[PDB]
Amino acid sequence: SGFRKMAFPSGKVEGCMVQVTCGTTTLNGLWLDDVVYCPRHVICTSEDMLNPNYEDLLIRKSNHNFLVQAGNVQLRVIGHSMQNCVLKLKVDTANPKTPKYKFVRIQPGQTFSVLACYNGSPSGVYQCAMRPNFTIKGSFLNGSCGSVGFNIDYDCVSFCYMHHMELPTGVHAGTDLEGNFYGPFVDRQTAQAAGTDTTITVNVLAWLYAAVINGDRWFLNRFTTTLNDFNLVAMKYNYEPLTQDHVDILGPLSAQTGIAVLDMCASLKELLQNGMNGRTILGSALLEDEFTPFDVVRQCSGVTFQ
Amino acid sequence: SGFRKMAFPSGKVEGCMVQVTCGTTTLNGLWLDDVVYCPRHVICTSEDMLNPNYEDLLIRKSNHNFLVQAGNVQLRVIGHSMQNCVLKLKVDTANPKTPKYKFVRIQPGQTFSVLACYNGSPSGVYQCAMRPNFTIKGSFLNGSCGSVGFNIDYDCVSFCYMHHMELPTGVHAGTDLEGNFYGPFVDRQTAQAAGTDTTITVNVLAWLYAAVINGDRWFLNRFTTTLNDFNLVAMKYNYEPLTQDHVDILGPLSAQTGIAVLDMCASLKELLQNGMNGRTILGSALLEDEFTPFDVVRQCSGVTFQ
Ligand SMILES: *CC(=O)N1N=C(c2ccccc2)C[C@H]1c1ccc(OC)c(OC)c1
Ligand SMILES: *CC(=O)N1N=C(c2ccccc2)C[C@H]1c1ccc(OC)c(OC)c1
Repeated sequence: SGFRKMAFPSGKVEGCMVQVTCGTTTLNGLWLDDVVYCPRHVICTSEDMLNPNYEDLLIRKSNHNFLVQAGNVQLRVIGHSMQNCVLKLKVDTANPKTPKYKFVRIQPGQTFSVLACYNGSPSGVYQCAMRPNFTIKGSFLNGSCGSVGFNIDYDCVSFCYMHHMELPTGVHAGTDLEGNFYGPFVDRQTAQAAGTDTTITVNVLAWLYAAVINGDRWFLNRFTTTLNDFNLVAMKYNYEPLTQDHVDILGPLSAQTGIAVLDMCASLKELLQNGMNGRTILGSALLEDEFTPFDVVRQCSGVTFQ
Repeated sequence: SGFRKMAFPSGKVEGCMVQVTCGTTTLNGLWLDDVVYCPRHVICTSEDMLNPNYEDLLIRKSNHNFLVQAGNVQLRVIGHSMQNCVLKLKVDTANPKTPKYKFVRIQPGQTFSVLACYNGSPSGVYQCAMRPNFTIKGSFLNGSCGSVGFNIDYDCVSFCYMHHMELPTGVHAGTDLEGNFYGPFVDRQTAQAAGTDTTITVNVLAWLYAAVINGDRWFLNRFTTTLNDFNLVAMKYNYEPLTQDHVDILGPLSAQTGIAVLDMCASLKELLQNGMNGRTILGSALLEDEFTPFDVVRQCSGVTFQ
């Protein structure tokens, strides 16, 4: 028993992190097969970040201007190209520690583990959710760009995030591994607004099911509700509306606990209107939305990986 | 910026986890050099767990009764012994992935990362604190025994915890790597009481300093207090008393933020008596005590490892 915000084991990703230097800036890169992936703003000076013309800046660079280092081993760049907002550096050596992997573009509300790195070396690992407004609330300092987010399925590492920037509001933005930003952001040092952030309702419900599984049941009430009635209350409190796909995904948790999805919504509705009254759920005084239904099943069933 | 409950990268530990079978029970083991470490109750049946005579049970076992497996590689046990509550299995092969390591017995209030494992395979990693009553509030299912807790310093893995049991209250107990339990517990399936759990005050203060560093300043007040005056309030709310050693440890955080330790205590005193009034600190509606002063410095300065 117990419930924790646990990350994936990071071993398979630690072997893929390298340091990338171009001119004076040094960032992290991801080394898979004989290609290194890194944010394209590694080719910028501090002055270029206000209004960078990436095509014109990349022209002035040659293969021997990039220094890629894996610990003490040095890689030789034999070809470079720009794909959207990432740089792809072809190197002469294929990474012997390359795991089974794929590139995935996740949806808002999905969760992943971030391996925070500095100078190509791992600092720590934590779990987080892609917000509905396509930001993440991470923990990143100067030099962490190029750190990656990932999931593990079976023996396969699915890379889904590369860190590119901190917004003036202190939240974080980045791209998939094909270099397409999540959200309406651009890799430029300019004030950029993120939209309204909402709470991920299907995740909150998954967490209430986790709480029931672990013995927190005080919030279960006698009422029930309808989907339309619940969504009316949810939108007043800036919660994402629940759809039928969300009800389908919660099916297994409903089966295991014997609590129908709509009955759980009625409990949540009462928590939204009445608060928690100084009580806690799974050791928290706020409603938690960084666990997907799959995260709950995985943690409460003991799923392992390669 | 940002602040997260981040764990250490687990790669160096993933390469040390093995599966240990003796009779019908299968647990996790830790393979360093040519020795495997695992909980001694691997030699018990379900009936033996009520009142096990470990010496008499270990007599009936021979080297060829232990099956140790590292993925698909099979280790041959050539010698076994019992050190307190752990079994030490000598094997014919030395682990080629053995990192620089040491065994450490931590103190209550210190934090570490747990690599939760099942059948010798990693499931996830999370950070937690040793409670003042020598339990941990982890996330463990049947079969997780033998999972280890660890810290990383420089290039050295310090192992400090091996998981042995879940108490009837749903909290967890275990040993150091020499097999001495933390706390007054015994490896027997009997009702065992843990003492009163208190809040780790020096950790709460470290977290308030983290909050100031990241922009949460609303809780700073005009008052100050004395050490004796604060400890009187703290003990009424089941907080550990603050000593001079704790003030010394918080020194660097005081220097960085310009807020004296005693001034921060006065802010905390007001939070204890008046609550938080529906406000949050670093995204939490409760006072958090699972970050040590060192954890804050490490996260807010970007410390990396091998
Ligand atoms: C994340 C990261 O390392 N960096 N992000 C940068 C950026 C700035 C504005 C807009 C988009 C992206 C630049 C880069 C960076 C690296 C290192 C330092 O200090 C050593 C930086 O200081 C601000 C920035
Ligand atoms: C942690 C763990 O795996 N186990 N802890 C056990 C224990 C029980 C009572 C007192 C102290 C320690 C036994 C062991 C265990 C392994 C596997 C299963 O199911 C497959 C168990 O089921 C209860 C227990």
